[PDB]
Amino acid sequence: MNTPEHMTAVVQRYVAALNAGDLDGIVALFADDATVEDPVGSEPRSGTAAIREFYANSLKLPLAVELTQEVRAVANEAAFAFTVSFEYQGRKTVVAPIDHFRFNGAGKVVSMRALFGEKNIHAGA
Amino acid sequence: MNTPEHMTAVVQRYVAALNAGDLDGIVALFADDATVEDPVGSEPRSGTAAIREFYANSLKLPLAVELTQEVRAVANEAAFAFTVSFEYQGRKTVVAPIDHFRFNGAGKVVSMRALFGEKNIHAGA
Repeated sequence: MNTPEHMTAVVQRYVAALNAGDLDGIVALFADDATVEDPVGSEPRSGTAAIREFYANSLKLPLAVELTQEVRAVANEAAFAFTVSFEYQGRKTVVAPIDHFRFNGAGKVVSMRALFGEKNIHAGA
Repeated sequence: MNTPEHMTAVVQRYVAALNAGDLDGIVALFADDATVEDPVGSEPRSGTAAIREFYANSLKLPLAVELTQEVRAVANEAAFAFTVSFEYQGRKTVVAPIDHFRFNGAGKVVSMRALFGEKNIHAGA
């Protein structure tokens, strides 16, 4: 029923790839017809095309994600929480959204939805 | 409407209702035909019968749930992380499951699901 090592490992490899800016790879990370939602209720994308479109418009910003908690892998599920370092307009900020990925088939992510709150961000300079 | 302020507040009320171990209350909190899906295993139950039945069989354990992180109120759904204090006759253990459920701004929860795991469990003396 999906392992935490494989799942979590995927999340890890994904994070790295993310910081690497590997869109193609990141895309290959999950299904090809999967649906990503970042942040939330902000028009979810579907298909390596969309997934890439978003992930791209996202990376568009020079940020650095890093784990500061852990991952919540369960029934073909993997809901982990990570931080996002980004600074703009002489204003630094660090978010801590939660990525919720659901694997299907056996270990293929076809659905990905994040969870970011207002108090999940910490501005500063 | 929909906000993290009201949503979170609701989450808080629920937790309290949880710790207090008030099925009648917790039940009166969310819908009456809602569906509970906690922790995991792909087996959600609908109705105050299955709901209460579970929440009861759960509370059956003298534990004390309490937040120790934050709440992620997004997508008309609150997704926070809390801990659960419980001892095993001489032993001690504390879990840190994630509560994620959807509802209408006001506490109109008709669907809820948690996400736990072994790593979420922290044994000890």
